[PDB]
Amino acid sequence: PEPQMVLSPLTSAAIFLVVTIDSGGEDTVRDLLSDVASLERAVGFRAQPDGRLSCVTGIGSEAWDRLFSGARPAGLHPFRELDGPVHRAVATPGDLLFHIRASRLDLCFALATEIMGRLRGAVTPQDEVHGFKYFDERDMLGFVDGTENPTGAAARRAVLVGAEDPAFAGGSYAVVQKYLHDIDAWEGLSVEAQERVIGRRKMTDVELSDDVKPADSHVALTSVTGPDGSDLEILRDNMPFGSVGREEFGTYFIGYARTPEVTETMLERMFLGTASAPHDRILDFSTAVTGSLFFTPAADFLEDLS
Amino acid sequence: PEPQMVLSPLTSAAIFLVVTIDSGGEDTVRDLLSDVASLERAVGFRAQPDGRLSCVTGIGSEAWDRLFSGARPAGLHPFRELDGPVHRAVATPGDLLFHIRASRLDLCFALATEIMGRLRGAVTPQDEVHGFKYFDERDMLGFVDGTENPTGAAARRAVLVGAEDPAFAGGSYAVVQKYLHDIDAWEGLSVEAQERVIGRRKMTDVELSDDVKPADSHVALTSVTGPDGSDLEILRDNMPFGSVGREEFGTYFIGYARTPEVTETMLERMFLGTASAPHDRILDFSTAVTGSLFFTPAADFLED
Amino acid sequence: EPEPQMVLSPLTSAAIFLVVTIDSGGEDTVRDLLSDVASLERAVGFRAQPDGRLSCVTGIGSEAWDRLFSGARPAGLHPFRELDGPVHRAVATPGDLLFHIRASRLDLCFALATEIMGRLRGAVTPQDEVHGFKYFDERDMLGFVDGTENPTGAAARRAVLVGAEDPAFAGGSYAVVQKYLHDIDAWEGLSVEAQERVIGRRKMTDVELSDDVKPADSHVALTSVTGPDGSDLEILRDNMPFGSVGREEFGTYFIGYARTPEVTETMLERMFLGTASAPHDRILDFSTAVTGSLFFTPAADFLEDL
Amino acid sequence: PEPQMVLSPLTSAAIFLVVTIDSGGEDTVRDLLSDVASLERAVGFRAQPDGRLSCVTGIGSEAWDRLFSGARPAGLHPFRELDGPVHRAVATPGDLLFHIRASRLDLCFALATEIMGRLRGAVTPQDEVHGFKYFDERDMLGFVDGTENPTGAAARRAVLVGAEDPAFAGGSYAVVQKYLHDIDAWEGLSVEAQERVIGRRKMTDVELSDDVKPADSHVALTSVTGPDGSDLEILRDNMPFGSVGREEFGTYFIGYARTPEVTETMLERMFLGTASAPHDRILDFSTAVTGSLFFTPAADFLEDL
Amino acid sequence: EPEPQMVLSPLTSAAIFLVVTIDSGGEDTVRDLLSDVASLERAVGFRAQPDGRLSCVTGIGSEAWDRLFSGARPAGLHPFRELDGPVHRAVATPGDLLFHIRASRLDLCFALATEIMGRLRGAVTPQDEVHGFKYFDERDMLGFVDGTENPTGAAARRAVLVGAEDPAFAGGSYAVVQKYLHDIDAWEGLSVEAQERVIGRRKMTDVELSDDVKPADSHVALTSVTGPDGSDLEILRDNMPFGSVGREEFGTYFIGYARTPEVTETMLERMFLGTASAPHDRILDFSTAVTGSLFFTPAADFLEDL
Amino acid sequence: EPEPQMVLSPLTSAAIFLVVTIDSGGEDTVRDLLSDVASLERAVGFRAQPDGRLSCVTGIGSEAWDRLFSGARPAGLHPFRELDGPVHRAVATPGDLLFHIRASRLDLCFALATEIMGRLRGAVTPQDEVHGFKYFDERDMLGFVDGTENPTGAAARRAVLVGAEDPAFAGGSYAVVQKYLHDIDAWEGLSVEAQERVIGRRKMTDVELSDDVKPADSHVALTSVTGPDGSDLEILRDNMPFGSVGREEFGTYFIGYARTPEVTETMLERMFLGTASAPHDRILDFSTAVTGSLFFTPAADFLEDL
Ligand code: HEM
Ligand code: HEM
Ligand code: HEM
Ligand code: HEM
Ligand code: HEM
Repeated sequence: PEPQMVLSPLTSAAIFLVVTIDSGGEDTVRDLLSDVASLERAVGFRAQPDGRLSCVTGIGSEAWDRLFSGARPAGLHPFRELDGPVHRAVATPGDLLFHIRASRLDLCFALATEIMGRLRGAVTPQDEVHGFKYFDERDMLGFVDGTENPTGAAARRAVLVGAEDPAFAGGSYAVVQKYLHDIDAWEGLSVEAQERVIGRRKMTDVELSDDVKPADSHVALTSVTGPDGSDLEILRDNMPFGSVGREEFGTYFIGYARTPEVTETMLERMFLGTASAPHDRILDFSTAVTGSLFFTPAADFLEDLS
Repeated sequence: PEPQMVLSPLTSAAIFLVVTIDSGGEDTVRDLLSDVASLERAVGFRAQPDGRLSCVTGIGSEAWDRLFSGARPAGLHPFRELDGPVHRAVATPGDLLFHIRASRLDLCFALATEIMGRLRGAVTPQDEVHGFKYFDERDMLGFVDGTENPTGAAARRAVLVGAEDPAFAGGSYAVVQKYLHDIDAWEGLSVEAQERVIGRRKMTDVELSDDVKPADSHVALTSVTGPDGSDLEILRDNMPFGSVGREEFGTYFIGYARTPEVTETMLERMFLGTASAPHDRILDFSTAVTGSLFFTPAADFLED
Repeated sequence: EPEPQMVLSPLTSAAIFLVVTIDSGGEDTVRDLLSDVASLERAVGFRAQPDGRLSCVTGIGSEAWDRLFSGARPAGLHPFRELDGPVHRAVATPGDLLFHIRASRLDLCFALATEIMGRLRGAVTPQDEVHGFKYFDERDMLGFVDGTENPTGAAARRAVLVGAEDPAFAGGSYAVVQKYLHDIDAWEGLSVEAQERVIGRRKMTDVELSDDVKPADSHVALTSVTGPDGSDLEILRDNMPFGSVGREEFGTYFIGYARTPEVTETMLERMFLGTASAPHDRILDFSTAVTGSLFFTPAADFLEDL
Repeated sequence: PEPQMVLSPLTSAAIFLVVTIDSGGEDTVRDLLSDVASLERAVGFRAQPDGRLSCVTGIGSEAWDRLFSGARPAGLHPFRELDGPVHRAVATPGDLLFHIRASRLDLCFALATEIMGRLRGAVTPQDEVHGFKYFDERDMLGFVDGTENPTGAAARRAVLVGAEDPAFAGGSYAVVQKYLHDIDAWEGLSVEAQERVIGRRKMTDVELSDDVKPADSHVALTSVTGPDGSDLEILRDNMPFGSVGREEFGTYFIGYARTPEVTETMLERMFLGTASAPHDRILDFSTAVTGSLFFTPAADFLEDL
Repeated sequence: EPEPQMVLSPLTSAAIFLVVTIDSGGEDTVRDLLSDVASLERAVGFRAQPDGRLSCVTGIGSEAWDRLFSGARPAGLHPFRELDGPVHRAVATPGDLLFHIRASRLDLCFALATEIMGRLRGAVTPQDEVHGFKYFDERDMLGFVDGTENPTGAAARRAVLVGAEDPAFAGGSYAVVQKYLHDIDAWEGLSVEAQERVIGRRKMTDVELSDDVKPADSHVALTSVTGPDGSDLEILRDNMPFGSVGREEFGTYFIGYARTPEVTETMLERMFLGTASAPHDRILDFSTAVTGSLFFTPAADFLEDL
Repeated sequence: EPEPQMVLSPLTSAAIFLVVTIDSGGEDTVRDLLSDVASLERAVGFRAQPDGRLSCVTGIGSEAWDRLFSGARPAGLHPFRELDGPVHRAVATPGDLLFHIRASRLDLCFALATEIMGRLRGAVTPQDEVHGFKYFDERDMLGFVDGTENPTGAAARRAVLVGAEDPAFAGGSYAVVQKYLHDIDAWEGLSVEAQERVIGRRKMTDVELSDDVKPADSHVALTSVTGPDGSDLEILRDNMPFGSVGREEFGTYFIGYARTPEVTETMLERMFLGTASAPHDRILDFSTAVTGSLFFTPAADFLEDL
């Protein structure tokens, strides 16, 4: 099975586009999905080797049933609202996800324009975020973001559907959440207190010792061992965004995994808490305003459609 | 006189910030003015030499009178609305301009964050535009944009206030206009019809010969000669922007000159027309939704 | 595992194409050089790594093969088949060895070509030498992006490498070369839209024309071929511009690789002889073929073991 | 099994650290080995993609028995001294090797600093070398260095333990030796004479033909064929080092192989010679002052401590 | 107030040299092209800035100047003087117009030479067209570093630009071109040390030989010249390798700018005719000149003011 | 207009600092070396351009100057003056010559230092050799951004280069060197906020502390000097980390250039001896000076003609 470009080289810009499919618009979308690889080539081929343009296309649970009449990926379902004592993870509408990445924003934008040109009249926009990484892989909170993502054989193992669902091998599951930060409150904490929130040193990105690492740190709560005691892993490509005039400072979260169960367990521990921790401390400075789940099929699945 | 970095190396990203100054906000504004070059260094230095971060700071006519006593720059006035027979150039409020450029959007955003943090509670934002150039210096209409800009000595002569206004030497004048395009209409033309609207070939960027160039093409209307037969020139750094979901496809125009009279003459020919040309044909596919005029002082003016 | 030559190279901005004939008695000298050409590639290119991307693909013609080797031949190896169309003609021209030398810069290409030719002096006569250069946005001298629909990854390997259908030669490939010259004055008299009707794709944005407007005699229409089982028959091209401004010579050096020459040959038949819906490829109304040769590129270990 | 970054992309800088483990030092060392991959990601993640920072950790024969219980790598023994008729390959103490590579020296230095801060009080330094390659892949003797290193599947076959030692599949063996050069004597040869020493042309890095190449040239002696005629290969990442004030000009040698017997056979041919060569002529300009052998486990083995 | 042409360019890895003669009646088409050549430079190169580094230096020969312009001539403009020495000669070959086109990539050079010759069709006849490439470590075809002792900065401007001695043509320069072909076979028969004695520098490290052991007939010794006041006389060279492996053509294109041709001419006289202590420059026993022409390269506003 | 040495350099990531004393009888050998150092700079550097960015700046001490030359002396040239403060002391150590060698790669620095030391063998005694490396984001050993407030452009020229006030030495500068050893254990024990109060800038963002909170004993406050008129007195710094992890040596090599040494000396006095508001520079509680010397770096042409 040939996968879509989930395991991409590092990129400094992205566009995330989420849409809903209007009544009667299904045949226009099917035609579009069968052409999306060919559009990615047309826009990116002339800009190699430095443009590094890729699009990952994802389909939600309700959209799947409208578009395809056969079998359904095993793990695919609507994003599941989490209502904890203090923090909530909302569910917002999303039928299609276009996760466009490149080494610059104009390549991302050219691709988006062609895609949405083909879809006009058949879809309704729900969200559009222009992302940009900091020059040292930092997010809006000032911390390095990405360090413990898996790489190589490890990332493929964690991210790509295999034997457990063989008609959908080479697919993945993506969860997306747009988070807005309370930057005034964050910058009133001392460096050392911010380090207890995250679980790693700020300037040098060293993990705090097991003896100092609080139970309600982000790193403690997103660390999960499986039945066999091996680490459970996902691949993130979080992107800063915002608008200085409106005081909007953001992290767009996106996590890929071979089954949503892994990403859903991490979210459960963040929002609902554990025996030792009420919730992830990062949520006292971060509000979720979207939540959607998408299956990203293998590339040949998309090509062989009508 | 040390100028601001009006004369910048080429940049692929930019943020344009326009704000109005709240009543009582005058002292906080003046304090940031005196620090803005120090902030520029602080953000930019550790990302050198590839970041190419600069900030150009401009001040409007009405704001100048509220900030400073003594002399006014001789050409500082509010943007003059143009009401043409078909097309119109609107004037819109603005007291300060921040023109921030770099090789990456994140550097721009960092600097804009620090400036705005210092101004909180003293200003009201009017416009914020994040621009990106396409990888071949093309604009939203598909044409190369920037080709005829002056360079070196010619650029300094065209852009920097000199001996005619000695107190303000090394300053310049900036005119901004945000345009929105009718991309549907534009893409309905043949390439050869588009060429005749701009005045140059699409793929090769060669100027159309004078026997073929229409009187109402953009290059024809914006070509202006002065008394001595010299070309009157400006320096532009137009930037694409937009949003695919709202069908917003724009060009942010910014033009620097040594006196606003040059830019204003070009604008009159475009919007009002001449004897041979009803108006700039680029306007049949471009609507202006802002318009403002600023003076960008010499750097040591700000330091003091 | 028979190691293939570098048929599947990363993107390169420079090439030398060298075609020679082997003189009476030159066989021995040629055999010794063939066994050394992988060492020479390492010697010249190592000290420019990692940016250099220096590779050499060596090719052997049908007549030469019989002169250098005894026993079994590749199943598909014959001389290039002249095509005599009602209007257009594909010529066959002499060539026993092909050196296809690529790199991120022309000096690496030239220095390898000097080592090779040094060793063969007295054994071989030059028939063609072409120094190619890519435009900065992957365009050809006709103004179009060139290479977009080439296969990549596993798809590329399947299309270009000999497998179980001829196991003794597994890991080889077949290369066809033609040098074309372009009548640029006649081309530049067409409107952009008329040019796009000849190729099959939009000029600036390299988007494929819709199946409703694509003419049957366009380039892209005639070089799209499906097999009996409905699979796409694909080749890998690395077309390079070349020329001389003084002599008004503006050219494309065509090179295509495939696992069997039947695929390339079917597409040349379509272009020069036409189908029921199309007299010939309209790209030939502005392009003249002046050379044409067919070569087998053996697996690397075949060459080493000499 | 996931190997360490033996098979690195080319790097222009490196730091070679060799230490011994003091009395009582075992626990501190085991704790650090469990964290080293995490430290390498910590230092290097924010400098990607240009940093190319990696760290290969090696453990010596005596140390292995102090640190771990149970099975031992089959090839793992202390470095074997060779006392030739003219030249000697010495053996010197070393328990742990850190091979730090990157595009720039500061990244190498930052990692070293975090590794050694954790080890302070547990270990004694034996050798610290800051290496820098010349901009055209040349060594201190002025020759391109690295040309015939295997690449790809060829390198994985030559370097990585597999089925012959299944408990330790994915590791490798490393020999290091520090050489000091006599540059004044080297530069007194003509280019042509130097070419005869090495076995390759100096400017063009083309190998001399088998008819010209002398029997005692470096390339001739370090070309070995197995039982089947097949070439025996090692991966090398030799690095220049020195100090202009003390007149120190060096090559730090480092060779990786699936079994030490390949590298040990090459050292025998160089220091003791053959029927047609007395010794490797490179050794008349090059003196070994350290020698140590180490096994570099698969990355998963370290993680699991 | 003088704006020079880009004689003092940054280092560039590609060049095209085009020398043409002006046909009878073509004077007016040439004048109109000279007035547009800066515009053409911008058209081609602007969209590849800042990495492209495209420039064109236009020069005009002595006989052509009197056909094209009326009034004053630059003081040192005369035809190249043939040098007939006892062994080696410097030929004088025809040439009305030079276009020295430089860039970081050959395609930018080609595009610009295409536009120029497109407007000159029917008015000029081509005499020479060379496509130069850099070796990665600034070497020439002889394997020595080429450019080391060129002036830079303030020294360069003083060495190259016409000033108050000829004030109507201030900002101009004088260019001398010679195409050389090398006898590579003979050169490579020398020992490295003997090659060093021909040039006067070490090969590998490019350190100048000390004044006691540097031969008097070494390249460096005969091109080192001191004035009446004892100060060095300098020129600015941008020599470029070129060649064709098939035809055994290994070359250096010599191009040297100076504020007055007397400086370049004294160098050539020393090389070809010799001194009391040197018969001729040893480099000439391995290098044959096949073209020789002299041009005046006006200030930039001189061309556009037409 | 004299030509300065390369005091105003583009940013470099590596450096070698070499400080030697001249042995009795060694004078002539040193003078010969001085007349060639620029030539050696070009020999080593030209083939690596333009990324190599190799430069060397040569300085001469007070006592060495009168041993080497007859006639005039630069007005501000004198031995480094010892500062014996109540707590901290700035030592004077011997040094006759300084080579400040910079490039993008340490190997280029080492190659140039090899040639220079090769020429001086037997006539000089080395006193200090340091190999420096800057961190990827322009930080120093203390983990702060180091260089921010250096003057650029014309202001740099005016600050650093001797002009009309000492006309025979115009285009010269003065260099003060101090090798510092840090107590990194003590440093890393401070919170980030307390380290910010030592330096007087934010650690992550490098924004200067506002004047109401900036301590009077911060490094930035003590090294901020206005002159008679109320103009800011500036120097040009190029400080370089160095060390050895095995011997626990973590250092900053200070070098500072200025047109007259009184500016550097005033800053040093405030650091070590304090003011009415501040006992000493707090950076010295974590920093110990183990070398100290002053040099004149004459104009390049002075060196040439000698
Ligand atoms: C406000 C939103 C978020 C921010 C700013 C954020 C930031 C970060 C940071 C700075 C780290 C440390 C360095 C590293 O990437 O390894 C990290 C680690 C991590 N984050 Fe997030 N995060 C966010 C949301 C989430 C969410 C919603 C999930 C899961 C559904 C998640 C999963 C993880 C995981 C798994 C790790 C790696 C921990 C480890 O194994 O060491 N994050 N996050
Ligand atoms: C409305 C959106 C605009 C777009 C998309 C646009 C685009 C262009 C393009 C594509 C060129 C040709 C290449 C070049 O020399 O840059 C050009 C030239 C020019 N534009 Fe615009 N332009 C716009 C607005 C303006 C306005 C408002 C003014 C003046 C006030 C201006 C003044 C000029 C000038 C002076 C030139 C140079 C003409 C010459 O002498 O060759 N443009 N512009
Ligand atoms: C004394 C310092 C050493 C220096 C300066 C040095 C230098 C070189 C040079 C220039 C080459 C030629 C190019 C190449 O890398 O292929 C080379 C090749 C080689 N060296 Fe060394 N070498 C040293 C020590 C060693 C040692 C100790 C060994 C082995 C124990 C060794 C094994 C090899 C191997 C196998 C090759 C490749 C030979 C081939 O197949 O052609 N070297 N060395
Ligand atoms: C076959 C043609 C040529 C080749 C391959 C060649 C090559 C070289 C080389 C390798 C150098 C030493 C490094 C450096 O560039 O400084 C050199 C220097 C020089 N060449 Fe040539 N050259 C040629 C023709 C010429 C001609 C025709 C002239 C003058 C008309 C010339 C003038 C110089 C000058 C002035 C130097 C600088 C000498 C000094 O002051 O150190 N060269 N050339
Ligand atoms: C241990 C030695 C040193 C270290 C680690 C160090 C580090 C720093 C840092 C981080 C800065 C702030 C950013 C900057 O503008 O570059 C700074 C500024 C400065 N340092 Fe140092 N420095 C050291 C010694 C010195 C010494 C010895 C002097 C003078 C004799 C000096 C003079 C300055 C000056 C003038 C500034 C700029 C102050 C301003 O105007 O903003 N420093 N240094």
